[PDB]
Amino acid sequence: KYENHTVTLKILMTLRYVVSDILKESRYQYTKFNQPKSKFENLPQKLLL
Amino acid sequence: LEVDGITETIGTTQSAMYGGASAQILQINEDIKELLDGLRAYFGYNMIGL
Repeated sequence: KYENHTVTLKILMTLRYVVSDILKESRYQYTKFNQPKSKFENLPQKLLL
Repeated sequence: LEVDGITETIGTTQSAMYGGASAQILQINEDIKELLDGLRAYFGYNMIGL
């Protein structure tokens, strides 16, 4: 029925992102309290999406 | 402690006037006193003639 008609839509789509830069990229702690020995833990990165 | 945009603050129960577990100890005393006073009534006072 709509061979030569126009069609328009209002649509919902899932949010999506890509990492375009990594910022304040690494933060660190030698956690030692209440451990058998010194341990290295990487704290949260910040991403610019 | 604040490093590189991440910060943390902690305030312990420790203080110059009272230790960190002082609340637990002081509640233990409150129970022991009630518990001990009541139990002494099971045995009673001591008497000796003279």
